[PDB]
Amino acid sequence: NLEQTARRWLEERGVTVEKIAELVYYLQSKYHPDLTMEECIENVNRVISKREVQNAILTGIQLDKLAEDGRLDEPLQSIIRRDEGLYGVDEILALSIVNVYGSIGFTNYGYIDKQKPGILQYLNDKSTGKCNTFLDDIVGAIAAAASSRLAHRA
Amino acid sequence: SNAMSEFIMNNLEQTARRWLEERGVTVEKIAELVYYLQSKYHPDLTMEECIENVNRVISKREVQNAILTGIQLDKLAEDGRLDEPLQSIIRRDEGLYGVDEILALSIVNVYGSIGFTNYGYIDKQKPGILQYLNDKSTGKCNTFLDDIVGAIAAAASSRLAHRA
Amino acid sequence: SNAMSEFIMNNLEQTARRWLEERGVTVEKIAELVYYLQSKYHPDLTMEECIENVNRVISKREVQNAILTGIQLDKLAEDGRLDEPLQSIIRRDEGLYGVDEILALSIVNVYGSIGFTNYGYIDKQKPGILQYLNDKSTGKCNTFLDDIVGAIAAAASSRLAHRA
Amino acid sequence: SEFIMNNLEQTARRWLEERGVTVEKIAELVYYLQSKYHPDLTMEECIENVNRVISKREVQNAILTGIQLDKLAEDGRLDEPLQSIIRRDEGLYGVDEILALSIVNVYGSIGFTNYGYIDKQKPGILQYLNDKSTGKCNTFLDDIVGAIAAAASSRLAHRAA
Repeated sequence: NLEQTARRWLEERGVTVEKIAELVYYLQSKYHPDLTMEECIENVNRVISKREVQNAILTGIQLDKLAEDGRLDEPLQSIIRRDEGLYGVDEILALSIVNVYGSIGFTNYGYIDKQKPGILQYLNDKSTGKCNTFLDDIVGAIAAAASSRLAHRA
Repeated sequence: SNAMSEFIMNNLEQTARRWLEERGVTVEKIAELVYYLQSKYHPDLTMEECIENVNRVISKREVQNAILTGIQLDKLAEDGRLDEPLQSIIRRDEGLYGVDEILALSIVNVYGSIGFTNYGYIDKQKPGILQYLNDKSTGKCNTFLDDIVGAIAAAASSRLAHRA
Repeated sequence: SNAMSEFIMNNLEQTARRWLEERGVTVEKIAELVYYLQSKYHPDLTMEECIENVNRVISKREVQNAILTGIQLDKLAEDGRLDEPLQSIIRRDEGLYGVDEILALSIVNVYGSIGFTNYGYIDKQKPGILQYLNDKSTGKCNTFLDDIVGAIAAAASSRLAHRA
Repeated sequence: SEFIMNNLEQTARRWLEERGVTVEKIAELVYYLQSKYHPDLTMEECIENVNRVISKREVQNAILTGIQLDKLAEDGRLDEPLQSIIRRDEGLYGVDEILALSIVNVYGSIGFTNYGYIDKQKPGILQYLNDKSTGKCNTFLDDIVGAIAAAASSRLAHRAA
């Protein structure tokens, strides 16, 4: 009942196994020019296929939505809502995701977590009124999680 | 905004302490867990000695950030305000849900890898308050809290150790 | 050589197993800990299913890397070939050194945060081989091995659970 | 117990230098990561943070271990196949990633972003350390210095509010 809920929750906000893959493609496009955008997608599918990751996305977005619609007691409400730089509970879940496939993909998550290419740029809410404080972290975390797998099979 | 940011992030300790008290946890009963872990290695160890450390860990934003988020979900899941399937999963406190363990680690790391073993150790032996927080009969949902209470105890011991 | 790299990173498993044997640890013995960790909940648990789970853990590149590294270090500290002060810190299983626990956590994480609490727990009670590995008088350094065997049993444990 | 070992900050420092890395070189990386976010951020400020980090036992522990392996590897004293795996800096071997993340966590999760970032930019000594044709093994020190910078950088943030 999880593998599923995950993707519709992911989609429900505006993220697809597609743009996610567009990211994994960026992290290893230069190193694997010989590869299909489909390849990326399946690693992404396998990342999202593991419980620990799904176990998070729910928790992650649950807070994002819960903060956006703000039923959060203060100052937690404000903290999350303002994607506070000294607040790191989000990056923690992000880490568990990236950690699923091992140490190998850490420097990765940290690069797209700063830079923020593709949809990560969007999810940093360009004032979309929405709160993507956690997903912006779990998303990129899933990407680099896939980058670490993509290499574990090639 | 920029200054409202600083004000908010520098004023979490008091609130984090209150919530703990509001869920049944006392800095002292946590310190009680610290004596349980560090006693053996420290006969001379004082209860006040521990309290100090417990207070030390709690004075950390990373830990507040943890303590707040933890007791936040613990409540919504207790007031059934959470969406499904998160609501039930968290309310049930099932062994396949790990996030309640991912948060506790971030507290434990605050003082290093050394505290890892003690953490899992009291998370199993559930001595002191942990007993009450893991009790599913009380009607209260302590999915996250009994993990962070144990983590805080661990981290305090990790810090106590770094001091000796 | 890149093809040589593939050949190497793809063939670490049995080496990892041998090194464990050379250091006195058998898959069985590790399996026995998984037993201890899960027999109270699955009385009908067969030692076979335990082994199958421990083998699956060790089949992980991650674990293999941790095993080779930690044993390599115990071996070096044992033949006093490390440089001071690392040499004493590892040979004497120094109290504030957590590099061994850091390596273990990478094994535990292989199967999630669930196996964390079990790892710290067993990494305290020190049953089965752990008792030997911790001994401290056999003239053998097992500072890293101790933790990694504990970590594997705990990851195996977590896997067994995820399945049951 | 043999918990005994007091601060190894001074020894950690020497091992770093002896491997061609100064607190100053690491500080420069801290500037490179915070200079842009802080007006008149001074080098003194960078070195402080770098020193605060390097003074933590958690970090020291990582530094001694990481460097130690790098040394044994370039001297060809490890056991095969670990010897080649470490010497060749095998990308699928992540124990060095492990030790580095170790250093990062000493100062929160804010460092994860800079660790990755300076990891790819590879400025300053990171160019020397990452070379691969100096006949020197820096499989571990590489990540370690990148991590030390990240942590100090993270520390510098917390100590700004």
